[PDB]
Amino acid sequence: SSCSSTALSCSNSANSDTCCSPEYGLVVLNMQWAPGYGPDNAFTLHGLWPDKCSGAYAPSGGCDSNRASSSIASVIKSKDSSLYNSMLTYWPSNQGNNNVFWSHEWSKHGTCVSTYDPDCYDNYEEGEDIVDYFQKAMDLRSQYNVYKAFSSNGITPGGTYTATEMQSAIESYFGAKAKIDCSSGTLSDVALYFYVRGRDTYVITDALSTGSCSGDVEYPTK
Repeated sequence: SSCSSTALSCSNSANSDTCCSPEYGLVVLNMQWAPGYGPDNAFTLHGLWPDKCSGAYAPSGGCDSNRASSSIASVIKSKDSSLYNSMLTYWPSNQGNNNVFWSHEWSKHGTCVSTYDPDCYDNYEEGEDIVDYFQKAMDLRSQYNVYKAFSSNGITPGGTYTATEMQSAIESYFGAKAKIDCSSGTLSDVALYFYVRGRDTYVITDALSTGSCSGDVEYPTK
């Protein structure tokens, strides 16, 4: 009875049961501002990537080949219609091929979250782990609203802002530095770094890099 909840990944208190404390203890939530994809008032998801505590990446081919998949859109569609519909809105592939995008994120990163290993479920049915993972990430993109962090500090779409004011809004709103990346001086992605308390309560921590945005950054309308 229990999954030891004060356990914090990357600390002297992580319990060795990889079903109750993630093996890749440092996780980054990568969200992007792609014009033409998702709501006007929201960053959409790129992925939830588990990393080593030193920030080193996990195996580039994922961590469970037997669990890799190139059919993630029909697996989610059949296990959960609502989760499939939310993903079309909040996790669109900015390259017009959702199934290849979601299959890559599941295979390379999803297999590396040990709390969703099938041996952790006391009564497992196929596809349980996949839905837990896509749902945990969607929830985090919702709960960590970067668009609200910027607007509340007067940074809205369709303006030129300084990278410096952008970091203060993320820093003051969430209490941690994020990795803000630009492409040709236009904002493109924002990533938030985390630690896990117990099985899956994310605790934010400072990004291990402030990112490529520097100077005046354009924040376009979607």
